Amino acid sequence: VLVALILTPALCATMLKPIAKGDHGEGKKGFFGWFNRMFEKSTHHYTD
Amino acid sequence: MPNFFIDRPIFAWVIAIIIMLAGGLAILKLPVAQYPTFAPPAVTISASY
Amino acid sequence: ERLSGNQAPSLYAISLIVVFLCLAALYESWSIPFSVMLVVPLGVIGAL
Amino acid sequence: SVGGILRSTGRYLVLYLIIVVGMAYLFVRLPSSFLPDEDQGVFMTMVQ
Ligand SMILES: CCCCCCCCCCCCO[C@@H]1O[C@H](CO)[C@@H](O[C@H]2O[C@H](CO)[C@@H](O)[C@H](O)[C@H]2O)[C@H](O)[C@H]1O
Ligand SMILES: CCCCCCCCCCCC
Ligand SMILES: CCCCCCCCCC
Ligand SMILES: CCCCCCCCCC
Repeated sequence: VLVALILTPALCATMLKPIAKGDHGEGKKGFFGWFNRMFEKSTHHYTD
Repeated sequence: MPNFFIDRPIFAWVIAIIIMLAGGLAILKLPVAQYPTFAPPAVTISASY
Repeated sequence: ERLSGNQAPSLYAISLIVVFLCLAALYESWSIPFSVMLVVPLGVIGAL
Repeated sequence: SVGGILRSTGRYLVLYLIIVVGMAYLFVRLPSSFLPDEDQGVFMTMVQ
């Protein structure tokens, strides 16, 4: 929790890549794209 | 506290390295066993006639 | 004598490292601490 | 004085390394002990 309140935030605000609004990794090439789609589709099923 | 260390990433890294250094040194001086001393202690009285 | 001996360099090595780390946190800089740490010899020359 | 010292700069870094080498020399030459023998106003004589 101390790591998640001190180090983790500091890294997230320095060494994380900017994501464009709407991008949920559904356009990612290869397997990660399929998995991202499967999860987005499964999240919709779950919430319903 | 979170907002404090977002502006101060070096301070955040410093705390992490000191915690790791202390841990690395502790690994060298730490005893090694299968279990702790959990079994109940016993005292035997030996006599001969 | 056979038990341990010459444990000073090992502990003054981490003493240096930890002092540098604490200074880096004070100034929020990996470089500025050196400007403070370079006065160590100025006091040792007088003692010797 | 310092105002002119910060203009020269490179002269005192050569002077600094001399002090470290001078310190380094004295440290090696100076013999090492633990605790000095104190006069305690008492001593003993063995006869064998
Ligand atoms: C004593 C053992 C050895 C350790 C010495 C370290 C401590 C230094 C003691 C104080 C000496 C101060 O000496 C100071 O030097 C600087 C730099 O040369 C001089 O500065 C002079 O030369 C510089 C360039 O070299 C010019 O730009 C400047 O206009 C001129 O004034 C000062 O006029 C002088 O006051
Ligand atoms: C300005 C932040 C620099 C990030 C790099 C820090 C890496 C430190 C790793 C030390 C591990 C022992
Ligand atoms: C983790 C996704 C779980 C979604 C279940 C949806 C069930 C659909 C009706 C049988
Ligand atoms: C003791 C190990 C950590 C040393 C500090 C490294 C800082 C890198 C800044 C670019």
